[PDB]
Amino acid sequence: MLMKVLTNMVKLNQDIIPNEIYLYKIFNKPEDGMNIYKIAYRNHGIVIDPQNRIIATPSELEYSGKFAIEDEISFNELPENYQNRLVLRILRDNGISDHALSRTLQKYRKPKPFGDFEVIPEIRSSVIKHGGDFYLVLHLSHQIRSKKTLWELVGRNKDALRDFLKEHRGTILLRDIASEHKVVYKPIFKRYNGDPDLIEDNSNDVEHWYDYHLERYWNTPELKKEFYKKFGPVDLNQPIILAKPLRQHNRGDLVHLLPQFVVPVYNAEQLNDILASEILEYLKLTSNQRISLLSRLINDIKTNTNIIVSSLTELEANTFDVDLNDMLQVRNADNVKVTLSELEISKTRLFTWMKSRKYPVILPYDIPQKLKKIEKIPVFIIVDSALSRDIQTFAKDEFRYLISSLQKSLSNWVDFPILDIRDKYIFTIDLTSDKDIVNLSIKLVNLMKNAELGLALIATRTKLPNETFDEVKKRLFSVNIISQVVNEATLYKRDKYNESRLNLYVQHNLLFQILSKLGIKYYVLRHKFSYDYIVGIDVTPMKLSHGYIGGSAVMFDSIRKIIPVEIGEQMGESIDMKEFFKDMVVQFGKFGIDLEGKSILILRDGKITKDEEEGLAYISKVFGIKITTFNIVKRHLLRIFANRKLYLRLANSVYLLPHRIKQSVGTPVPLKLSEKRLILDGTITSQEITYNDIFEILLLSELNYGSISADMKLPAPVHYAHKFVRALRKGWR
Amino acid sequence: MLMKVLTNMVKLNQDIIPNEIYLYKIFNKPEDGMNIYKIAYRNHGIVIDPQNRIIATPSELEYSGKFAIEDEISFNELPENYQNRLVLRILRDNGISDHALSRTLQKYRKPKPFGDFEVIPEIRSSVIKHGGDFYLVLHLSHQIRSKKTLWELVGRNKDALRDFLKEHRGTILLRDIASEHKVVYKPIFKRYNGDPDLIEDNSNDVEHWYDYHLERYWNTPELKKEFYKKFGPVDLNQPIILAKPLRQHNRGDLVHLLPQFVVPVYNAEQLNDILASEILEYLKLTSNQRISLLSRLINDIKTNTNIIVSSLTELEANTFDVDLNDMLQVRNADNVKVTLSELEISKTRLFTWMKSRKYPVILPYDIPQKLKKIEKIPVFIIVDSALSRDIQTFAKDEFRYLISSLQKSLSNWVDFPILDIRDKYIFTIDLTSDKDIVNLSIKLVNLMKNAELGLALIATRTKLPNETFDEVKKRLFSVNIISQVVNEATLYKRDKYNESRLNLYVQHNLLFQILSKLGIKYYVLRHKFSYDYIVGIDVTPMKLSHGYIGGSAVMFDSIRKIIPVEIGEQMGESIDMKEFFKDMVVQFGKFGIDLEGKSILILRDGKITKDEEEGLAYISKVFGIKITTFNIVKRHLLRIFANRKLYLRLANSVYLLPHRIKQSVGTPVPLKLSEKRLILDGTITSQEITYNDIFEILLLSELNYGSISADMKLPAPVHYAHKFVRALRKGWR
DNA sequence: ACAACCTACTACCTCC
DNA sequence: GGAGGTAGTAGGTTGT
DNA sequence: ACAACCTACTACCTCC
DNA sequence: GGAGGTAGTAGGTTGT
Ligand SMILES: [Mg+2]
Ligand SMILES: [Mg+2]
Ligand SMILES: [Mg+2]
Ligand SMILES: [Mg+2]
Ligand SMILES: [Mg+2]
Ligand SMILES: [Mg+2]
Ligand SMILES: [Zn+2]
Repeated sequence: MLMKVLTNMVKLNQDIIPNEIYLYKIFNKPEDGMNIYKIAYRNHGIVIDPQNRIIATPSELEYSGKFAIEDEISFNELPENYQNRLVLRILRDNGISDHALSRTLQKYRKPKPFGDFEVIPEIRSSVIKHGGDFYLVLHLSHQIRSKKTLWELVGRNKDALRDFLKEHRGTILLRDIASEHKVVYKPIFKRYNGDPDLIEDNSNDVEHWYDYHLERYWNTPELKKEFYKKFGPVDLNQPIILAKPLRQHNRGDLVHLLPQFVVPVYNAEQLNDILASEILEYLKLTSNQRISLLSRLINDIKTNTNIIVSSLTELEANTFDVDLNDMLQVRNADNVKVTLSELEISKTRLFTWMKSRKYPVILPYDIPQKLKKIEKIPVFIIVDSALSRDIQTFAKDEFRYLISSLQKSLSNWVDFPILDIRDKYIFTIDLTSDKDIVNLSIKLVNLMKNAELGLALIATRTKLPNETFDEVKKRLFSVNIISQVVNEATLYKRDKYNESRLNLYVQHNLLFQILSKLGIKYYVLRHKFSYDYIVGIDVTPMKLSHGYIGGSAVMFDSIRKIIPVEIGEQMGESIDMKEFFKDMVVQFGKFGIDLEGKSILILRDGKITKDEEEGLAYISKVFGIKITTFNIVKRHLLRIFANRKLYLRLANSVYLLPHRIKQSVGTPVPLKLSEKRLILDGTITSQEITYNDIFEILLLSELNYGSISADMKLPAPVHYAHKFVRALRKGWR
Repeated sequence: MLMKVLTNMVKLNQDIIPNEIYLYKIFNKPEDGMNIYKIAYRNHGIVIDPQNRIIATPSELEYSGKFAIEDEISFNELPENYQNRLVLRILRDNGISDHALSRTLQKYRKPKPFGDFEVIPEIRSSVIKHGGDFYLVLHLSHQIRSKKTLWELVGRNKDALRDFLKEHRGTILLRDIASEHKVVYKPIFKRYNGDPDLIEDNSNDVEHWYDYHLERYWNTPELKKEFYKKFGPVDLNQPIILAKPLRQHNRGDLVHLLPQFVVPVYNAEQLNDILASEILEYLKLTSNQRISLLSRLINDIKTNTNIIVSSLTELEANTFDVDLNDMLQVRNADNVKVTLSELEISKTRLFTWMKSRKYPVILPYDIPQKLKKIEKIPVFIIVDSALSRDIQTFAKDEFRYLISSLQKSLSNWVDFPILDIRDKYIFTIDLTSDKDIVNLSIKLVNLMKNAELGLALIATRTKLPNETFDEVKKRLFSVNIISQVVNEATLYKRDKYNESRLNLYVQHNLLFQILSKLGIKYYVLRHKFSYDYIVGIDVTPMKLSHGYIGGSAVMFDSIRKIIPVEIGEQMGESIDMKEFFKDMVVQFGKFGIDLEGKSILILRDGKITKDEEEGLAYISKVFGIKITTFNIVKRHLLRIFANRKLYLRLANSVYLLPHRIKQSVGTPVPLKLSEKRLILDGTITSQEITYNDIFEILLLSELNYGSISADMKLPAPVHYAHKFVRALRKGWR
């Protein structure tokens, strides 16, 4: 349980660190311009307090406005984050910047052309303090940009431009490269015709726009010839696209763009299958390739300067190698609580007994008492009419096979209701058409009068307008219908024993999803954690609004129960823990549980804000509950070059690897755990992450209810809070 | 049915009208600055098409950028609105502007000081085309501004400033008058302490801010002495208020303000009772005072120039004088459908029989079959603990008297359930405290286990933090509780026969509200309108978000039914009629009504947008329904100097007066009806407002369900859509 | 060159 | 939209 | 001086 | 917060 691992950190020279810094206060108003952060960057400093406009600089200020000397403190008196940012700024001042590192890296990884796009390497940097030393963290990435403008790409043809804009509807963005500041625009399509909104023959406006761009932004001899080389001569036979800015405040302003001054943003959708596979294999590097590239780059840096005094840093990691099957509980042979380990099986082989008698029978553990009194559950099959008359029959017979096999296997051993499928429940409609959806909704309302729950298996085409999908799901949810969607590409996936059945992998996943959505828990956990309630919290935007619904809290009370609650409605990303916790108390008050004197573990997907801190402190002071908070981060610049479950104690954080990558390309991304806090009687104190906390987090990372081959990274409460806020954002119930 | 009335319009000279205009196209991008409308105003023109940047100017352009000549059309070829705006701009160019008219008006109405505020007259202008002539519409108003800064107002005392900021919490705004552009700021209070957030002793920052404002905005000798005269010498013993801008985008930026460079915005709340009454009597002018002021102003204008060629214009108005009691239906003497006219009564005397036997007994008309099978309806009384031990007893005994009288009067004649009041249902809690609300909610959840509906009568204090009110209402609504709130000021209102009972007016209103909220319709209408469905639509903001919930549609199907629907969630003010009408069809599909081949009358509170037009056209084309749309406007600059129900056909609009003012101060504001449209098979045509349409609108303006003495202006569907969008915005159910 | 993060969309590769 | 991983592209929020 | 409108808060005056 | 009127104060959206 101890292994040597390599990271992407290099130790820096200790003579870069400054001796003492100066604190300065800027007297200025934020409605005149020149943001404070830009000022602090100009004078080689950082921002300590943005409210009071206090900045820290290793030298005397050179500002023009009003400032005042505040303090002359030592470097070691600063917190760790400010020290890291100051060291990063100093490194940037000494030539160790992302741009220079990327330029050096281009000597070992030349730019590569994929179709009409070009891929160029890039390096991101960070600074980390560990063991009293400062390390530079280097992250490898790529940048893909288009090389041909839209007119050159379509081949100078108006029909080609129209077809290109029509095919990539919803995933197309244009960037105007003929102006000073580049803005990303989204084209405008007719709301009912589904056609791009162009201006066919207005050559006068084409010439006027061309001359306006020429004599306003490129008004200098070398700039003039650069413009004429980059864009060429004006083509008067081109249309004019009518678009709107991607900002979410200038959408009420429509702009006319020539399809010659703009380039397309990259979306994997604008590449064929071969090029998509090649580019995805090219971008997703492995551990050894990253190690080799970083070693060559570091050698080139060290042979050029004296700042870096080491190489890829080796650290100590503790390897988790417990047996999780001992903690997973299931029932077999008519209600006998057992474990997966004792049955020489795994979580992935819990449906194999439905056709082969060699393997043992594994029954579900807890069937809810509500899904036992129902006599019949209507089953509906909805097949899209845009299929090829063979995918339709395949979809129907596969759905019938799945339902029949599930019923026959489940009814033999355990009690289970009748999932009745009838010829009056199969519908073939056009999904895009609006009248058919209304007729289907009315028919489903009429057919489910004497019923409580219903299940619908839907078969759709390869791509949908992405709003018809949500509308269909919402219309089904409004009448108590659990919908399972299978598209055409999945239906085209073939087995290898008989081509008349779906892939066994997809079949098992489909049974698992049906059972989970119905409410049946196939397996549970065994372990006791020290808390009575675990609350996972997440935030998401609001789908066409500058607000944030951003409210979801999964209380995993019981490890079993999964009940969610909605927080409310916010303006930014800051949960209101006061109202949230008042509703928190009220709900188990109505259930009959006193939420006083208990312990609550809060897992937030992101970072806890100051307002949430104050709300939690007030709630603990008033209602008398002990609160424990954790910060979980999924995206950072640190990579651990290993493929195994482990955890690394670095600085004041714990980098966990709760999963193993199954693919042969890609470096696993660790999960950062930081800022453990304890709130008691209105007092907030910091704590240290114990091994028990890491064990509890790793155990919560198991227990997925969506797939049998899942290896998810986040804990269960956070993942399910994310899914619940997904559901609330898109309006599903 | 024909009366001469006076308006606030004066005929202009016909030689002001221009001969021909020029259309110009501006080639510019809207991310560089200098808005198009400002340009068009500079060159004495108007904006025709803002998307294509087309402007109309009575002279040749003098622009500096790129423009192009588009057309040279005649004046008479323009639509009416563009002609009105062009005439308004020309009048402004010829000296007839709001500023000059207000300055002239100040000679007859001198500024008046009310406490620390000053009231100054003001005149607003508009242009209207009628009968081929152009009229100037003049509206009289007032403007109230503070004369003393905050420091001078509080008397240069920190305790006084703290108390002033604490007392006017939530309704206080400061405007910074020491800068170039004036911004309105809102102070910041502690979230739990309820105290203003100041900075007590930081005289260094006070001096620095003073010098920063002095040497940046007032940097010129006469400007320097003006600054020193307006603000005086710097007081180093003053605190610093920490506030945020009222913009709804810069709230994430905190600004420090000296309480010497800011003035308070006017809110009637910063005046005592005597001054409030005096200022409200002073602002609310009557018809004769307005006529005299306008006549003197018009005489002064005519004696100075030759543009105005007339005086206050007399027009023709048709006076409605029908008997509405013939159309109101009610039941009396054990289910006998009668009318109010035949019983020599009015809508206001339908509760007098509960204590005096001289007047006839008037029973309700339709009691829902759902409010008949209930055995008992629990009644709760909630009394605030911040009262004076006498208002509490008055509240309890008044509520008991109301419930007892209602039950005793209703049970004698018609069937009605038991509104059981018990000593276990009276609670005295502190409303502001948070623990008490949770305890009360838990107790109410426990007490209403074996129940369906409940009614709660709440007695509160004079003022509440305005969020505790909404929280209490939401918590009661979540558990099926209809709440009726009576504050302390209403409870202090005395009768004139016995001081131990509430005012008869308020009592009758309270029983009416209880009966309406329970769901009982005391009276209905008799008349048949030509439509099968009337849909009222409204929009409101979203309560701390830059989104617009803005979704409410009352389908008044039946005149009786009142069922609402929620439209959805928008970004601006533009209803999505496609999704709205799909849900529209689905709902009566589930009820069993085919919404095809019918006629629908849409009343929108505001103006129908282009997107709603296209959506309605598409829906009519697809589902085959005839749509009739109306535009209703409540705020304009036109006044009819009369007090009687009538309608005036002016230009292409109808100005209705569906109500009569009961007070002795104020001029009634007419309702503008315009832009009647008929959508059939995807074709949108304009129509002319018939007398039948005006009669139908006037009839819909009756039948209020909130008060017995109501004289509301808007039609019932629009008013109830407004109330429903109120309910959705604040989260009540 | 404001740094650390979080969204919303993509696309391929793997599992009993 | 079999669901989990990992790649990219644009947008927003929070520091105190 | 972009014009017409719509919000959200206020405050008094009237009714059988 | 008896509800409808009429007064003011700041903010936003739509023109096509
Ligand atoms: Mg799913
Ligand atoms: Mg999050
Ligand atoms: Mg999330
Ligand atoms: Mg409105
Ligand atoms: Mg409204
Ligand atoms: Mg009310
Ligand atoms: Zn916004």
